[PDB]
Amino acid sequence: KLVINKDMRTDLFSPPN
Amino acid sequence: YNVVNDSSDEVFHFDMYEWYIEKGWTDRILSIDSPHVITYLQRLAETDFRHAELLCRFYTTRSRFFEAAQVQTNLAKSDLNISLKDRIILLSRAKGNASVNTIGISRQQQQQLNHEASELLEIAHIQDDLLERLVADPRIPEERKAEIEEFLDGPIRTL
Amino acid sequence: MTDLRKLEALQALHAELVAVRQHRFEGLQVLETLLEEQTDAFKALIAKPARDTKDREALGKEPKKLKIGEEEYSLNEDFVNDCLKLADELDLNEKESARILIDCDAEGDVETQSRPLWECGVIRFHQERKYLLDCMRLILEIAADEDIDAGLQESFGVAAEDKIFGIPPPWERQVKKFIPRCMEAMKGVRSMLQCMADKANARNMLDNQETLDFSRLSLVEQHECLASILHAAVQRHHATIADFQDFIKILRKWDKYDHFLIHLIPVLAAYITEFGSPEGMGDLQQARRLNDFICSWALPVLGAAVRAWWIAEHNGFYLDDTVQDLRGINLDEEDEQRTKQFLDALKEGAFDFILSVAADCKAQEWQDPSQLGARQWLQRKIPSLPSEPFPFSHFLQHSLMVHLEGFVDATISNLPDVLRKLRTEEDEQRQLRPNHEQDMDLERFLIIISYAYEGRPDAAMSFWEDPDSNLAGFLQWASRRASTPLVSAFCEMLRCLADNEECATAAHNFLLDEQSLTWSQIFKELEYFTTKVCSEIEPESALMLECYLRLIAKLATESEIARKRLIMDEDFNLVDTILKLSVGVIPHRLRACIFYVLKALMIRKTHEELDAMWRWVEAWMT
Repeated sequence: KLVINKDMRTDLFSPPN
Repeated sequence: YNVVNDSSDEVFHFDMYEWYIEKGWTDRILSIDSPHVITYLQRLAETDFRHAELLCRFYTTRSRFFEAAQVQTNLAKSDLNISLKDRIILLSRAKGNASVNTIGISRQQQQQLNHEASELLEIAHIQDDLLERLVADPRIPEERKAEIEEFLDGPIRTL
Repeated sequence: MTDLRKLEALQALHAELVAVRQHRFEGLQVLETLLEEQTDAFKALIAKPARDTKDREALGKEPKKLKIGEEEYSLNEDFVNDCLKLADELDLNEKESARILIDCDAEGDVETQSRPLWECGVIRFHQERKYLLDCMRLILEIAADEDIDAGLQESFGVAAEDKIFGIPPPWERQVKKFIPRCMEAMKGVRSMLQCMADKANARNMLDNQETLDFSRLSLVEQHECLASILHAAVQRHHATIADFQDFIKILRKWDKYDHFLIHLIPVLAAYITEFGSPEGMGDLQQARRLNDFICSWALPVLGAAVRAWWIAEHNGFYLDDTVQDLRGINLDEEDEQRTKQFLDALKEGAFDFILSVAADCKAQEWQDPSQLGARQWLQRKIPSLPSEPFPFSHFLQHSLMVHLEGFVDATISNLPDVLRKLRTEEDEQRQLRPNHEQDMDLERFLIIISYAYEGRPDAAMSFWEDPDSNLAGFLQWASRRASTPLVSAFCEMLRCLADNEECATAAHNFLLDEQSLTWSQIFKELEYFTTKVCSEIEPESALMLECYLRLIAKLATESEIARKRLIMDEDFNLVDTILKLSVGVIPHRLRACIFYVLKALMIRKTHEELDAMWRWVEAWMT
């Protein structure tokens, strides 16, 4: 079961908080 | 050691199974005919990896390969603190143990478990290839890597 | 059921292997499922954990609750006593011993056999090794079956390489080889059997007699299975020189003659075939060292037979000078050396030992009274077996006969001059001292040939297909003028080489003229003996007459042309001669042989033959 969702992710190249 | 094996104190023999496990004496614990130690493990198998591994050794040496594949698979899908690579070993063992005949269990039940372990092992290897590559990537900031290691070095994620 | 224990798992697995072997492929999908569950079992042939003190002191300290794997059990003062007893008799770990006893309580076999609980543990333990090892023989046996699908034949082959021999398949890939584990495995069976007799004899010197007998039977069966597995593994060219030297040393250190030696015979035969004969590790240089190494022994007949077999198998290199290199090496010296070595081996009693082993192998509880005293008139000096109930299998006999026929073919195609000189020596010895009995080397060799070619028409036909080959050459050369023993041996060989009708007809056509033996001389001697008895007789004459009668009966029962010819032949008149001989003063053996010949001649008859037989009977009884 795979579902691509380019819309809302988490910037892999920016730190958190 | 006579005085030890000549005892009927049950809390004692439980405390000694735990102690043998602690010291690493797979030598003496695996060499007990008794089911009392098996039954003791069956209650805490799904509580700790090290105990589950002992339980699976008892099953395999008794040609009960399917029951070990069941313990190993559930342990890999669980939320216990188990590393991804340890979950790759558990699935890989379950895959082998479910691929061979176990008496009293239908070919259909074996294949369905060998298939679930094969799919989860395929996903786990992908996740391991990712985690390794991301940690080693020069173009990834350190701040993010620690975050990646937290979410990928544990239970297996969806594709 | 589906949740079967170790014992029930092996017992069920064994039944599946028999199905595939008996042309029943209804359990293919179910067979593969069992090999995966018992993978850890096939890895280790037989291994008992050493008795540890941690479990001994802990078991008796708190004999209240026992935990084995995932299940839990409660120990009582009665069950705990059986664990220590079983562990002591077999020197098995307390944990492993307890599991065996627990399996009996669940299955509830105590009532099916009505025996103590501790004794059942000994049987259950032996059953595991039986099926665990016996099932392996079926895998290799089915993997070599040519009368099945090529695909299925290959499935069991690659599986055995990994499950039994621990060799991974070609599509993938600290560990110990299979042979060293098998050698140590069989060693444990010997030490366990030796300590069993010592302890058992001490107490014996009860209700467990049958259990001890069954355990001994299981042990000998497991040893035979291990020997067969080792032979099969060696047949795949998976050995070396170290294993050969170790086996030779073990043989040199052999103490008593028993079934184990007969089981190991084929192992050494296959070893010499792979190494000695040019059908294996064809390293001519390596063979030279092994020759000097083989050429201490606590039993000279064993060394004599080994040297004879090695010479017979290794004399095939020195036939031509085009397939190999033989430069800078002398031939006459080596030929004389091999000849003297073979003569010494014969004098030591190699063929005698081979014949004794062949006889003891096919020891049958009952034998047909039509062949009494046949092949039992020699001088056997080798001690016999203790007569214990250790029956042999069928695959072992088949392999032994195949190896014997191969050795016969090799000795006939490699050492003809040896046989010629031996025959001439025996002849001149019997001539210069008739009062003494010369050696029976040639007679024993012919009897061994007969034993090898028995119930195997596919191989017996080779003596009739090509009349110009070495086999037919020797067959026709061994029919010239000779003494009574050689003629009797040749007649017995002909009789045993008539398992079917085609071979019987071939022998009939080859015996009569188309010098070698002919029916004319046979009937002339019969009439001479008849006139002599009717106007004393020596054992040789009686033996010759009995052999002739047995051969005639066999030819009449197997062939039809001979039965229709001799019955109404005017020049032979065999009926009149046999009747005149039976009505004379002779032992009952000749009368019985004549009656059996008459029965064979009258197995298929018509109205005219019945009338003639009744007329003759009335004329000779009135």
